[PDB]
Amino acid sequence: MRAVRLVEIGKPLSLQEIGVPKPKGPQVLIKVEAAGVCHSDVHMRQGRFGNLRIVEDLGVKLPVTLGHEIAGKIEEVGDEVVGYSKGDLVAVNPWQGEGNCYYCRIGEEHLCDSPRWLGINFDGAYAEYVIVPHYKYMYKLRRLNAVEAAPLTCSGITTYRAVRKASLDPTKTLLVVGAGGGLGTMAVQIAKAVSGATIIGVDVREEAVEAAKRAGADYVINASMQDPLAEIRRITESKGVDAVIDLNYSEKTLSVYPKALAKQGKYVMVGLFGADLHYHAPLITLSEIQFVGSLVGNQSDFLGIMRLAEAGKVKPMITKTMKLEEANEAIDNLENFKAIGRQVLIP
Amino acid sequence: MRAVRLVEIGKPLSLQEIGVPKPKGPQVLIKVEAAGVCHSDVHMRQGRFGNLRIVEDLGVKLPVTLGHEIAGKIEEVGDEVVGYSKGDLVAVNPWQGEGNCYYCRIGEEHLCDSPRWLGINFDGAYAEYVIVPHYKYMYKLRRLNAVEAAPLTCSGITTYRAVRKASLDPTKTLLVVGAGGGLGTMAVQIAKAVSGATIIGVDVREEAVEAAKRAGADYVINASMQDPLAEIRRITESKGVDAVIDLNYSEKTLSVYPKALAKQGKYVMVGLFGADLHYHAPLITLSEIQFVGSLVGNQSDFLGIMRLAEAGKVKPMITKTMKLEEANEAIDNLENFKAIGRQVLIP
Amino acid sequence: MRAVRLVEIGKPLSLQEIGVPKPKGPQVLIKVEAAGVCHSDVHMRQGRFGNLRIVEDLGVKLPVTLGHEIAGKIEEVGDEVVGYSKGDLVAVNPWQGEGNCYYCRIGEEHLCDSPRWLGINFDGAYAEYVIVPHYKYMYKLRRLNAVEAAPLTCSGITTYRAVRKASLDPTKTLLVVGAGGGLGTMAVQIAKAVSGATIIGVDVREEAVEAAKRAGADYVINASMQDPLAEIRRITESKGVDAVIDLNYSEKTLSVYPKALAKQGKYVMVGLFGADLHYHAPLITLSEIQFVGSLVGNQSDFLGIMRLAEAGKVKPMITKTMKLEEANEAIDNLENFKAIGRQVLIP
Amino acid sequence: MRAVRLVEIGKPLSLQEIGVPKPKGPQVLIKVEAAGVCHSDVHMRQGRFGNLRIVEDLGVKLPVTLGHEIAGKIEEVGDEVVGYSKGDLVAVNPWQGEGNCYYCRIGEEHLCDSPRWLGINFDGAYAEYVIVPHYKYMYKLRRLNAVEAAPLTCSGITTYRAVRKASLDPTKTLLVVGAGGGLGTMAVQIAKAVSGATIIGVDVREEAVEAAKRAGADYVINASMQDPLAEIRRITESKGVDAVIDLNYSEKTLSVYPKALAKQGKYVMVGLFGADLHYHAPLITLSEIQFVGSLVGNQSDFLGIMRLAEAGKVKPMITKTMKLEEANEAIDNLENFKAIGRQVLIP
Ligand SMILES: [Zn+2]
Ligand SMILES: [Zn+2]
Ligand SMILES: [Zn+2]
Ligand SMILES: [Zn+2]
Ligand SMILES: [Zn+2]
Ligand SMILES: [Zn+2]
Ligand SMILES: [Zn+2]
Ligand SMILES: [Zn+2]
Repeated sequence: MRAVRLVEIGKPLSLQEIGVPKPKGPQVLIKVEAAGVCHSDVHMRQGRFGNLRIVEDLGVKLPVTLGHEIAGKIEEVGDEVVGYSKGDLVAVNPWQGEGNCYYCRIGEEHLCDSPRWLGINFDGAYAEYVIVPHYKYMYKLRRLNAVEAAPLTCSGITTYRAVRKASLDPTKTLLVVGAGGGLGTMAVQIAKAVSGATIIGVDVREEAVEAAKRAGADYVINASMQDPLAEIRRITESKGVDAVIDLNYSEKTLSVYPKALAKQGKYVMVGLFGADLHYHAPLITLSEIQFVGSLVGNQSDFLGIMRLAEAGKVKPMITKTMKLEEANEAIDNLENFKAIGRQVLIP
Repeated sequence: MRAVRLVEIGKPLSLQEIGVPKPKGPQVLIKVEAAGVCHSDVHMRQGRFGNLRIVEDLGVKLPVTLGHEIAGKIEEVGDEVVGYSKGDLVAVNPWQGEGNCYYCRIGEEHLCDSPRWLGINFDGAYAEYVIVPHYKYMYKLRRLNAVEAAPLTCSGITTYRAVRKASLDPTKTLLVVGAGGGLGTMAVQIAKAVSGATIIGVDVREEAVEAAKRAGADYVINASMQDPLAEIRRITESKGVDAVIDLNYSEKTLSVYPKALAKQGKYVMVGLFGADLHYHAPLITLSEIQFVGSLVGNQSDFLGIMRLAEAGKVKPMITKTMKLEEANEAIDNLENFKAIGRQVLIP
Repeated sequence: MRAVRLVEIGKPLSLQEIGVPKPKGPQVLIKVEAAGVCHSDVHMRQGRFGNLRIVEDLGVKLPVTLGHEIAGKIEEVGDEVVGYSKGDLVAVNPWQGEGNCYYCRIGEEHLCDSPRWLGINFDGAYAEYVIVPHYKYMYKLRRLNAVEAAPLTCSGITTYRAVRKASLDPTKTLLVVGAGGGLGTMAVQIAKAVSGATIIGVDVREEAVEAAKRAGADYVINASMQDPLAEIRRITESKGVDAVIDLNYSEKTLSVYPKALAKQGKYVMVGLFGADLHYHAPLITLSEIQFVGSLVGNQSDFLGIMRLAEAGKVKPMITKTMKLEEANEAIDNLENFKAIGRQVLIP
Repeated sequence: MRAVRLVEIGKPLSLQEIGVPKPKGPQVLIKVEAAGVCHSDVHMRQGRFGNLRIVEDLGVKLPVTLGHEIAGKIEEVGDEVVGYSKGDLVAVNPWQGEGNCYYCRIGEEHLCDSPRWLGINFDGAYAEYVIVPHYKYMYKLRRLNAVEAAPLTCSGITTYRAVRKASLDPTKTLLVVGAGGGLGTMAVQIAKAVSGATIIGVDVREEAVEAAKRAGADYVINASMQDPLAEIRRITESKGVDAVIDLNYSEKTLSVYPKALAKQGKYVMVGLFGADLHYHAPLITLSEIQFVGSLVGNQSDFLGIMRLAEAGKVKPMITKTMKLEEANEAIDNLENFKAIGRQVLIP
């Protein structure tokens, strides 16, 4: 099969012809129909995963096949696989744990001490076939097709968990920074579909602000025009928001929006963008605010988002299909910020 | 009656002879038997409450009578008071709310938009009598005497809530910074009495380290000798602690102990000590750690700690009784760090 | 003013001309614009409140003015009232606590040891004016008018809390029994607006089944035609529902629907309909199911539902306005089951 | 190896000489050093597991080797096993799931749709060796020896989870029925070690009542002498208990103790004893009480109890060691109620 792999750090990804794995035990072999590409892949091609080294820190034995956003048809199964048949359309949770550690025993597999992340330190979906270590990490698609589901295994589960960490309910108000972007609109849809909270979205361009409203935001704010903090104080009547979800934060967002927090407000940070949180401790203690990290998600999170998307209660991202061979080009577009919607490869 | 009050910011507290209030409605009049003094009172005499102004920010109309740590005998009751009689020994929750705001409706009275904090922006226990706005904020003492209960209305409820915000359970490990101090040993006792978690205490002097163990710490660390972080990694087998409770933190503690955090670990900050939290955002997101503020506590917290202390399940602080007239002297001792145990005035 | 009151148990309610109360302290005087009537009022006119005696058990000193569903204009305020002015349109939470007991201290006011329930053991809204003990129990209306808000202080807060006790999330499925009735459709709307869960509604007539779907049910079942349990097993693929909310249950519902429960499923019982729960203990233990009671709700619940209704995220019940003088007639209609929608009196 | 197995329902267990399994993949082979026997084994020898049929309902292919309480030395490992070596002393969690179903994905493995329960529908510890499907279900012993740990894999995890379902905290009071028995004292120790709640134990004989106090109960009640309900009302000052944990309940306990429940109280039912819960629905709704089932527990529960026992924070049951050959005799003793403490076989 064809495979686009990270052969040498720095250089561009290399197309190779390698053997097709034979699944044993609980393993499943998927014929890839959709392989999502996100900004994470820019870092990956560099050797890092958010200021790390898939090589030094995550023990990768180059080359590895990228592609952590996976959907496709079951091609073959090991003899321990139960509940799935050749031909089933499935999406795959790539954030897998080994089972024995603390995080795996308490149901936080994605935080496993020895992660098995498909597309990051295990061969991924940038190929005609990919091996799924255990069939339990799959979800049968009935409403969505591969292209629509694949991005959900990453952006879907990520914003789903962030909304959860926002501890929302009908009595609260949520601020989504960058609400007009791909991640942002996903967050808005998920918040509206599951919390009942009042949703405020803020973005910089007009199209974005428009998109956030379409996604279901109760209030939208163009930071280019009005003062975000002033508008939030107006809308919340000076209380502030009970939660902020800052998707792919920056030095900017982190220096601004924490000021919008209401007492007991939670500032949920997502993404690996290199920035530092500077903040006056006494402020944190007086207001009982909280800064909380969030990355990808667990089996429960995956189950939840897939259930929402298959229910139609949440809508597929704007995607742009491309060829397996255009992998580098797709990553370049993200590295240059010229990417249309979510780019998905079709082997 | 005699009252020691904050007449003029900066100057020392002034002894005055003023009228004894007559309780109406749900109000209760207490004859003060114990008036605790804590570092908070140092700031108070300065006009601030953790980088604030009881004058400008908290609307105080000087003079105010200090004393937010209150225990005593019921002297008289308004005609709406139910369930308490003249002569009852009670401790008092000073962190009162008005009832109508968000925080009051959700049971977080202490975070009320228009707080009624006895001893801070309402006359307190530095007097022979003090008025309690509503009888619901009291707890009848049966096992403890005034001197033993008074500190619990502040240090007791404060560490009780911090332990709660640490989200502990038997499968987790907790690090208490400054575990040998007054607050610190309180935290250790409360953690051991209610969480089942493994408790690690760290302090700087040997007596302190000894005190933390007596308080019930499973492990104690003298940071003066060994490397705290190395020892924690050993004890936790490299996982890190699931929670840190940093009582009266500093630039030091905040720059050191967050490194001991395990994934999903919570760093609970308490106290108003002027310092800033500097930390690399990507680290927060990868590890899903959380920085959480905590100040005083609510009716549930007060109820919980009082119930623990009256049960003997938690022990009274080391106290040092003094006279109402030695108020300034008592605050000076704290301002100079020469204070023995918790100083309590006895009008 | 005119007042329709319970003068003598058994007999019909009596119209009287009595004095208008003068609010003192935190009290508020409301000019009633909407006084809802629900089946609860049938029992009330009998002397009971769900197999009780407002007389013997709830200490009523007949006569009492009924009307626990209250909305109206502020006519006057005591001198302690803050944040509301003469003329404001408000809805009122009648399930008030005294403040001092366990339930009041932990934020469950409605379960207070010495309840102050307006319209049940305190004079209610069946009059031109009604006194609200404390202004904190109000919510300013901006979108809804009195008639639309009044029912929410009872059916709204009740189903809101039941949905909460159902512990729903996107990964779960909820069964609402009687989903076509007034309460039922309220439950469906609230579930859809705040949980993200898949919602299954079951009712007996076709109009009802239709109404449940309009309310937003994902699946509806006419028990008159198909087998409820078979259909649920189909829809849930044999798992069963994670929660059932049985509004105004009966011997029937209780003997049928608990069979639809999935493991760890919660059966939420609402209403005072006289029936007994019979069930095989071993079944409960093997499946870890739970039977949970729920009645009215607390300040947080009230806040949540009012916030949803004012947001439009939940819609007003079908109401039928009547005159204060038609009180008995309105209760008769419920006692005979000929009542149109929710009947609201307009003094 | 020797194995005592359920060859034919009804008849007594049969000693056989069968092959020793060879572990592959993540499997581990344990040399059994302790095989606990509990009342569950009485039902097992009958063909049922709490009104079921390991044959018809749980798909057993007789014969099966009993023994769901397992501790021992690692004899051999499959080539996928990580983190354990030949010779390690471990205890084993027998309540295993397959991974793919709802319950497995949300971290409730023990409620798996296709359970793998060692000693019940998979060969167990009544033998010289037993195969553990996956190494993640183990816990390395350092403080406890096999005999002390083995019972914890059942009675330990069971009461640990029940205490959890009791939702206790310092402000609450817990009633443990049968507090003097083996399970009962385990519950008391766990409650005291992890909740901070006031603990009331009730039992029938004096020795038992004495044992409950030793286990750490704050209050004990001999139902043979005093009226349980009267005493509870006294102790709780008429509030009632916030939770009851009824271990191996009966028609008796279920008809009595639910009356001790305080509002919002949880009645936690454990065990498969054949009885029905009869209770007046209106009572449940007015008081918001809850009836909750509980059986065994999950990986988190197992982790928690093992962590408590290895910490010494909870003490080993009173055990009585016997020989693998005395299996039937041991089950007979339980079937006749003449068993000393917890009987453990030593192959
Ligand atoms: Zn991605
Ligand atoms: Zn792991
Ligand atoms: Zn203090
Ligand atoms: Zn307030
Ligand atoms: Zn009503
Ligand atoms: Zn109360
Ligand atoms: Zn057992
Ligand atoms: Zn399963």
